[PDB]
Amino acid sequence: IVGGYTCGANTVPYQVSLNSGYHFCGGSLINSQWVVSAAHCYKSGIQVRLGEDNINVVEGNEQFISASKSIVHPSYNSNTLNNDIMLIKLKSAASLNSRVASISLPTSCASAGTQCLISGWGNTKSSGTSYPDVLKCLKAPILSDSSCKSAYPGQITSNMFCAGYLEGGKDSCQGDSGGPVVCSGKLQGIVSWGSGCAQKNKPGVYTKVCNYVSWIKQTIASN
Ligand SMILES: *[O-]C1=C(C2=[C][C]=[C][C]=[C]2)[C]=[C][C]=C1C1=NC2=[C]C(C([N])=[N+])=C(Cl)[C]=C2[N]1
Ligand SMILES: [Ca+2]
Ligand SMILES: [Cl-]
Repeated sequence: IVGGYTCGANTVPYQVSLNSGYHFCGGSLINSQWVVSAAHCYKSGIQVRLGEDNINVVEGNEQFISASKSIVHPSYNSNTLNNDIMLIKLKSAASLNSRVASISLPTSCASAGTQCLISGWGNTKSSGTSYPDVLKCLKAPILSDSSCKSAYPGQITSNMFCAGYLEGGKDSCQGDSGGPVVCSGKLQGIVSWGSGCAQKNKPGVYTKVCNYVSWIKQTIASN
């Protein structure tokens, strides 16, 4: 997260770190046994780390659980990143409490101007790499479809939306991918891609979760 602030330990109880010996992507807990992340964060040997704040120190509240299976969306297109969503089932259910809680799936899509909270352990520099130890937060609004398409002509599908600041300076970045964009307490986006980080007129693009609720529910119900 570039230009964001320290969330404060466990104030984002649904945030998870996907770990394969280092933190590589974020995710969101949606029930005690499933996490939603982005398709391009897929890999084998994933350990989901819940209740984290400093990812380099065991401070207490952490729950480390192995993924039993990862389900990348069947129509995921690695070239366009269209349908960039993945569900991860945990080997055992997580013990939920105040520090580890799930976030709700939306019932409707959000409108432009909605203010949302984006978090993660991704890079904090737009020019260079500086990864933080604790979780960072950023409040950012959803942009209009016209501004998003004007910024990324030909690359935005109906399963994507832009959120951010066109002036640059504040944005999500590498390491944040797969994590949550929460608006009014509902998970509305998944950090997916963008041109650089915090560059002027190049906001972040997020997977539009409202378009996948039936798919998430049907898939969870059959697995
Ligand atoms: O997410 C990544 C990755 C990556 C993806 C999956 C596993 C390991 C690494 C590599 C390089 C860049 C990114 C990335 N940059 C970036 C920028 C923005 C942005 N400008 N807002 C967003 Cl939303 C998402 C990502 N991911
Ligand atoms: Ca820790
Ligand atoms: Cl277009």
